[PDB]
Amino acid sequence: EPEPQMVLSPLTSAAIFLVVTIDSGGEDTVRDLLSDVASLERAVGFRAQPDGRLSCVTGIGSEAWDRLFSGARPAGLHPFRELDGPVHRAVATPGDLLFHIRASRLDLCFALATEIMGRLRGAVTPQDEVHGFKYFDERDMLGFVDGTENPTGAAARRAVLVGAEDPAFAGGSYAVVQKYLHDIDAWEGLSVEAQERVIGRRKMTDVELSDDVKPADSHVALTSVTGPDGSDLEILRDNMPFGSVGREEFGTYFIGYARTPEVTETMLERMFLGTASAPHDRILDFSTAVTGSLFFTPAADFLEDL
Amino acid sequence: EPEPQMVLSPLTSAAIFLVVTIDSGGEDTVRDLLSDVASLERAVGFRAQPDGRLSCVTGIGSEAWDRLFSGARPAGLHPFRELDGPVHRAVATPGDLLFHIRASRLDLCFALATEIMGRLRGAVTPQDEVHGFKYFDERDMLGFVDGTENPTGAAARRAVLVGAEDPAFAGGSYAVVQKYLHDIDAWEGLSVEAQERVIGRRKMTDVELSDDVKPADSHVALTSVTGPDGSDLEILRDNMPFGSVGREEFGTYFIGYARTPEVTETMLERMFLGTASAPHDRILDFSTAVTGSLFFTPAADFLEDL
Amino acid sequence: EPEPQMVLSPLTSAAIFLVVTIDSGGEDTVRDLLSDVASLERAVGFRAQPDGRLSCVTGIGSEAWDRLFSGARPAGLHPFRELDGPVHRAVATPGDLLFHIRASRLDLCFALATEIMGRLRGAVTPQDEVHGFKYFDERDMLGFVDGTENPTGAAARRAVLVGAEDPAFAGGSYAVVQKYLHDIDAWEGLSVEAQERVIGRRKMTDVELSDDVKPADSHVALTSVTGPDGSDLEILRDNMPFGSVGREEFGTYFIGYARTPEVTETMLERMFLGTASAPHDRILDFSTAVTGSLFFTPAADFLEDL
Amino acid sequence: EPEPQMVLSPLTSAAIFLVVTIDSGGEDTVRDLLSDVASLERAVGFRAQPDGRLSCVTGIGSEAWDRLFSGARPAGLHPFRELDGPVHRAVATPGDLLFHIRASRLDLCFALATEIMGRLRGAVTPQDEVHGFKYFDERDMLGFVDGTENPTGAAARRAVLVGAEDPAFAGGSYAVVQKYLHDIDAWEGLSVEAQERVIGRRKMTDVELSDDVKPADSHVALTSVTGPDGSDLEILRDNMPFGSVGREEFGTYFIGYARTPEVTETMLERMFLGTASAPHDRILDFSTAVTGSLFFTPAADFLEDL
Amino acid sequence: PEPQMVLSPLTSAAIFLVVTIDSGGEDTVRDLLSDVASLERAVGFRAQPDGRLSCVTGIGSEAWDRLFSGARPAGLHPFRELDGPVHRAVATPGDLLFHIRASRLDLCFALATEIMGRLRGAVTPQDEVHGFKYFDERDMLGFVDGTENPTGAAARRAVLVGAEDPAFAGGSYAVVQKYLHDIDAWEGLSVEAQERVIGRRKMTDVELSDDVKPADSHVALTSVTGPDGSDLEILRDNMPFGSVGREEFGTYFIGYARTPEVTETMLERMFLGTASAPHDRILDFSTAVTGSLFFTPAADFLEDLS
Amino acid sequence: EPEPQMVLSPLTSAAIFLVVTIDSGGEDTVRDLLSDVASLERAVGFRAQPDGRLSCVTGIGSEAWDRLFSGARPAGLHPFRELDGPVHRAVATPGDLLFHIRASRLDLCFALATEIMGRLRGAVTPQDEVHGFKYFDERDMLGFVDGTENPTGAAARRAVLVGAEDPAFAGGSYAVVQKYLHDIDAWEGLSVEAQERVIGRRKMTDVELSDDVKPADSHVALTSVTGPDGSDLEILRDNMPFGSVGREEFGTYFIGYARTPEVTETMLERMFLGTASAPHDRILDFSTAVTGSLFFTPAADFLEDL
Ligand code: HEM
Ligand code: HEM
Ligand code: HEM
Ligand code: HEM
Repeated sequence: EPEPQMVLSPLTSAAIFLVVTIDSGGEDTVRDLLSDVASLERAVGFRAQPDGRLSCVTGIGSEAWDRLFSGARPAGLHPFRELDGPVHRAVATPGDLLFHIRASRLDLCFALATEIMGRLRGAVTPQDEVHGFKYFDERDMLGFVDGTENPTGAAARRAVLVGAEDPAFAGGSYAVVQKYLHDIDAWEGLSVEAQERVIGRRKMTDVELSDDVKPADSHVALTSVTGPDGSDLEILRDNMPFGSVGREEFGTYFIGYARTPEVTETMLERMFLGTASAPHDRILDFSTAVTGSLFFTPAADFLEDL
Repeated sequence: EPEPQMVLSPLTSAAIFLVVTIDSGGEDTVRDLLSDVASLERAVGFRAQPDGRLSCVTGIGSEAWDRLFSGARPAGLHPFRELDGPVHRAVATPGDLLFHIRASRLDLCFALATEIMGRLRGAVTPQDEVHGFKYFDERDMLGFVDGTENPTGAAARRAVLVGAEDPAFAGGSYAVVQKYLHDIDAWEGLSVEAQERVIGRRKMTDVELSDDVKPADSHVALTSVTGPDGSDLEILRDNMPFGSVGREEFGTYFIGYARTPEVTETMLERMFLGTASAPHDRILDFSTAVTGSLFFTPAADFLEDL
Repeated sequence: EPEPQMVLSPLTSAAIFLVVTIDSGGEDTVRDLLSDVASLERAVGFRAQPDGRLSCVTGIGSEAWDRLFSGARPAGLHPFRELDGPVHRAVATPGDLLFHIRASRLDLCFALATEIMGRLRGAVTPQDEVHGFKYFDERDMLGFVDGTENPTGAAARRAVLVGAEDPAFAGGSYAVVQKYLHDIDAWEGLSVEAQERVIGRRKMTDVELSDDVKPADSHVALTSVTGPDGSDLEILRDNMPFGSVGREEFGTYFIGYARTPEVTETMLERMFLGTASAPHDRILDFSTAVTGSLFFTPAADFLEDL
Repeated sequence: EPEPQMVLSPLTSAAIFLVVTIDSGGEDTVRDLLSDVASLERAVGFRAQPDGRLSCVTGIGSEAWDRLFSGARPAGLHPFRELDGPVHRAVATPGDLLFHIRASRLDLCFALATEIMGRLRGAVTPQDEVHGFKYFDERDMLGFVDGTENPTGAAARRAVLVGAEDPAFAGGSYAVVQKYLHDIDAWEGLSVEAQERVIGRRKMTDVELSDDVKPADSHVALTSVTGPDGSDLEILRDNMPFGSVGREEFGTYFIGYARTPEVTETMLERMFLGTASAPHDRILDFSTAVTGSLFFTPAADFLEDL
Repeated sequence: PEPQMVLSPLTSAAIFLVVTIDSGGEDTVRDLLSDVASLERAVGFRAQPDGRLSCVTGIGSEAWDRLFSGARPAGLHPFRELDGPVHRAVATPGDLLFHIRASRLDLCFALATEIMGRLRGAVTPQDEVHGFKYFDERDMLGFVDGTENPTGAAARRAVLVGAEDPAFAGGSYAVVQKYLHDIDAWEGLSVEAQERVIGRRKMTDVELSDDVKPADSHVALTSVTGPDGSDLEILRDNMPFGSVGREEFGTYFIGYARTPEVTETMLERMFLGTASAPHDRILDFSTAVTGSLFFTPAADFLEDLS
Repeated sequence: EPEPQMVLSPLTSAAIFLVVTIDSGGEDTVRDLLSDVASLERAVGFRAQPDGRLSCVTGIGSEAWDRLFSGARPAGLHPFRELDGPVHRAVATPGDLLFHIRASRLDLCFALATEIMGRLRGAVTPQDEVHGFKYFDERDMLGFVDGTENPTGAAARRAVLVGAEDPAFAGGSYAVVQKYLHDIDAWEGLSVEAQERVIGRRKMTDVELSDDVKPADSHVALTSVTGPDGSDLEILRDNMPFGSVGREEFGTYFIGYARTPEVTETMLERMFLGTASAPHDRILDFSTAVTGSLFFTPAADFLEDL
């Protein structure tokens, strides 16, 4: 009845992230593609069963939603909110549609992106394209294991999927994306122990620092948030490394899924604006966000029903 | 909760299909084998975990049911209905038991089949034995990706498993088998574009032709059927290639699972007898059915407790 | 609702079994460690996604429970009961905590064990440590496939997890461990046929001997038990081989999970004390138990909510 | 500098053996296929780099040689010699061309066999086609590890490749094929220890029996032959299991390569005709030859030069 | 003389880096060249045995004169621009080539990062391409690409400098060209028409017969026979690359040869044509946007530098 | 040409090191086993083709050589020379035979060791048995990638095989073994930067430290040796981690192969006794040798010919 898209699925060794804007007069072409995206994913993906693990998660931005559909909107859908901190800024950049494409091989991702874009040619303008790759033992460009504390099982379901709070849109999710570029030269000037105090975990072994030693402005400290009832508010991250050596571009493509954007936005506010105990997240002293967009990823049957 | 046999499990790289008839006075031997087939599957399969993926699905034909069992019969169980179209015919051939054996390796299939047939020696007569193999990127002998639109998840369960409409047999399914031989000489004389018009999908990329270009007598058009309620009727297919180059035998072994045989039967009727828009399915111009049988595959517990 | 530990997960190619006692005054250090074991499991295991398959099952013994926790006790928790047969004895040995660590590679097991033992230094005393390895096609040191008749799916859940009969501890299980050393010299003086009569299955093919020829004092005969309800009583076994060639140590590390210890204890009594028709299990003529301990493995959330 | 065909390559998981005779008028078609066979092998094989390991060895029989080529003949090429022993017979059957096709997957073998036979349609009559498969840990249908004592490295080159003794044909080899069908019922009536005596090695562990225990009519004893120079005479065997359970067809497809047919013929004589100390090879009491043919497999460059 | 890894096969990932040496950057580059093999080992050893990381370093003609004082490789000269009537092969700056391959992109990226870290401020990047395997060794035109590469001793003879230039024995010459394809134009051809452009069957990769193969097909024009009569061969490690948003669908051409004359002869035939052919038809769908020639010295040459 | 044992082959994921002494009177049994060790290796190893990678290198100590054999001895065969430094000592411990067993899986190593020791029972006394395992990305227990600068190709052959300097023993090698235990508590007290100064390489990335920063008492500095004629003296190391968590045993099993013990001894003297610039190798401040033995590993044909 409420079949979600593959928002709960694990990290893979390859990804493509595509973000586009819909041109004036391109809505009908988009709606037609949306109704077919599941068929296209199967068309390509079936060629590589059992090990291909191809998926595509399609998201739709707030303004786009109003152009495409009449009737109810998801309760939490709004444009990404720019955060202008005293030192660091989280920019909002244009994006109407997100395609988060994952597989165990880049070819599958590329083949599917080709089919999607082929259908949208002349109706959309590309805003961003990133080809992500796994880096060693699930490391990011800063050299730390990245994704460790993601929720799993029932916990992930509860953290990520819209439920009875917005019944018309149950099985959907909200995705926030941000493309970060790192200052690798600066970061490499820190000792490993200083890097560990920025993140909040040991570098090689990935063991969390004890509470008596973890700084209040470490990344793990600032992105740990408790809800009304003492429980952790969780998001599901599918961050991937990307880059270009000749351009000195060493990045993290951030994508986080959550059942309400309020959770992800709380984490961002703490990072960028800081708290009474932390000026800002120290990870931002080595990381610049160059995109920022929010999407709603509907249940799969919503897109079919078109 | 009734425990199904492995009728929902995916395609594998190797398969053995075995169809036998039960000789007069063979019933007791067969019943004792039926009660042991799961333990035989584990005895062989356990040797190859975790990657062996050995399974065996056992089906029983309509006439055999009546020789083996007193009491309730599955509601949809009848002999395969011969279809004598104007040009093409779907023959009915004898078969009392089906063993649908799958694994990631042929040795495991062969070892299990050996143990089964050793127990049935003198009680059964073999009618058909086919050793199927994966062909490139999930292709069939016509060079097309085959299996793409199979249901998955909840949809597959709904489509395949008997439920409350026949509660004594909940968790069962119906399998139809047909062995097809292809005229490869004739097929390979067609252009790719002509072959695509026969199937209804692009050959290399496996993308479905749009509705405005897809012929009414293409295979995909004829095997797409909407139910009374406008709901699509679905089957689960585990087709495998087979052949012998020296005898010019290039085959598709068709096996389709469904909650009721009426669904599969409607598809065959459309293919063999045609519609208002189509004389018959053009695939049949290059494919000849040489067997045809219908089996019920009971819930696993049913076999266990007999 | 309650999340079990990974007690239902399959065999892997590597394991570490670590049994320790809690030293006088070690209680608080152990409680802090128990609250963090899942975190540690993730810290190490995430590095090896997706194929590492690291898990850790943590068990607590009867005496230790009382030292660590106030309030309710699991209903079936008691010290391992020594069985002093006429010929063979099942010894009870000290053990307060069990860590059953599994992965597809030993390095992941060793890394996690290192992190747990580093946190427990000064608070526990090691009692046994075994590094298990897969031996050919899931064989044990006697040369027989080992694990074949383990329950799977729903039958496993039913057989292993505590439910509404003890609702405060639902999602838990009971583990019994015994380290066995084999007399391989004596074993290898037996013909294959004689070995088959000891075990109750064919050696190469792992097919069960038929009821006609299966000895009453065979291993499989004695460990096949039914309730007064008539159903099979099942346990889940994760036995691993281990050894040292220079010391002539050829071993089977037995670990069996069950929803109540009574099931496993019944099997042990049949083995060591025999039945009307069998003096004891013949496997014990070639196998000596040198440890014996019983643990409760709580639901995951019990440990966390510490 | 002559380039051999892939006669020194290892065993693979899948094989196809194809034997055909050349029809009246078929010689030109055959010579054109021979000139292209390496190019066909690449055409198919490159699709599955790095792991497909596709190869084709092409052999030519004695009578066919003379129909296809003028000028010199290989020194040792003659028709297979039938051996009519007092109990068992090594039969000779027709065969002009051999294709020995190997890969890690059957699809590659089948695709190459399809391209080959497509070229040859109307010029050849198929005599035999077998699809071989790996059986557990390099076992044959008798349950023994099969291939152990094959030569490797320098020793294999010396044993298999024609050298200065026949310089115009240096880089070639001689292949003897025999299809054997086994009496599995008779074989399984022997204890394992009796089977071990027949073969001359331990069944499970593959360790050779000591000289003190090994019978003179054991298979290993009879196929161990020393030359006049005290030199061990060696062949390279690529035999594969095959079968059909319904037909009770459990087979060994024997293929042995050697630098001269006299080595292989000596072994056959010892097996079928026996020695002073053994009437015949006991393996033949459970194994019946139903084909026998001898081929020369030229250097790769010889075929290309056509 | 130890060659660099120019004979090694295709891998699933590659990075191609081309840089120019800034005025005054010569000493830094010499230093790096002396260390490139130690960097390769430093990264590569981490992923033994399946990483397959390699780096081949090439030096252009102008750079050679700037870096070294002694003799020049006899064939070393700037890439020769070809201005054909319709199509042009452009010559673009490039002093150093790093051709980095592995089974995973992370290893490629890590090594590139270390190389470029050492060169920062001494070199200017000219081109960086991240190549990926596309299905069954296909290129962006949908054809299997690499089939007729030489192997074994033929590859060695075709690719490595020998006695004809003894001071440079073990070296090779690499030509690179980055090509972008007009996929829209290409996809408007029938498959049959595309086959006539290439000269091989699309799906099966079988060469067209010499009757059917057009004179202006790519295979016909790149098939070159020397005075001798024997085929002139090169070794190609072409990789796909692209960007879907930018409509960039590319083939990164790299071809290795013992003398540049061979590759240059093929280029002349393609762009300038022959008696029979105005130009290679593949160029109607393919534009070269880079063109550079490099000498890749023996490994000992680079190790022995100041 | 003498055929070496597998002394040049790469590191594997699993290893067993077995060191025994020969009891008085066990010489004949030992000689018989030495003549069979290659047959035993094949017997087990063939079961796991193609990926088992099982090998066994057999070494003989100086005192043992003189008990087993008569006639000429290898020129550099002597007992391990104890090194009594001011601070650190390298002990000499008994060992007459070494079996260095490697495979991709421990079961294969264990099965072969079982067969070898089965044959030697009652003739030998075990002295050491270590079961080594790969640790992450080729790391040792100190957390550094270990094996990076091993020689490969021709350089490896030159460094490790006896040649014309001792022609009767050409194709042999010398192995030195030392079992090291590490003081992990002390090591973990160092910053990563301080550990890098002890080793001489970067910890995560395995890049060698610059010659300006690399300390003179770093491990890499002291084990880098040039000969009188300017050549680098190299050894081939197949070190493996081992340990036991409950005993707080974290080790490195050192094994180095070289064509003369003089190279390995020179390295050891520099480490333990120091140089004009370094008191001793800083690695020894965290590593204690607990065994030390020297073996000659003869050419394979020497063993076979006994
Ligand atoms: C510059 C970009 C980023 C990098 C390189 C990065 C890296 C990391 C690393 C290494 C960890 C620790 C291991 C783990 O549990 O994944 C972590 C944890 C986490 N990150 Fe980030 N991160 C980035 C941006 C973000 C952003 C933008 C958010 C939220 C809006 C976020 C939310 C989190 C959360 C919730 C955790 C888990 C904290 C916990 O409960 O322990 N991260 N990240
Ligand atoms: C010496 C230690 C042991 C060895 C080497 C061993 C070996 C085996 C083998 C080879 C089988 C047959 C294949 C399979 O179903 O797993 C088996 C079955 C079994 N074993 Fe054991 N076992 C040992 C100890 C135990 C112990 C201590 C128990 C219980 C307390 C146990 C309970 C079982 C059960 C329940 C079965 C399945 C019987 C059936 O239902 O068919 N085993 N074991
Ligand atoms: C757009 C750029 C190119 C593409 C997509 C391309 C594609 C192909 C394909 C599909 C084949 C047939 C299969 C094979 O043998 O690899 C082929 C063959 C070949 N190509 Fe190209 N190629 C390109 C550029 C070049 C260039 C620039 C050269 C030489 C300077 C070249 C030399 C060859 C050679 C020598 C063969 C083998 C011909 C034979 O002996 O059958 N290619 N290429
Ligand atoms: C105590 C335990 C030992 C440890 C943990 C260890 C560890 C290491 C490490 C991490 C490296 C750097 C990476 C590489 O392998 O190239 C290295 C290099 C080396 N080690 Fe050791 N080692 C040990 C003992 C020894 C011994 C006893 C010797 C010689 C007798 C030795 C000889 C070498 C050599 C020759 C190199 C390469 C130096 C170079 O040319 O860069 N090691 N070792």
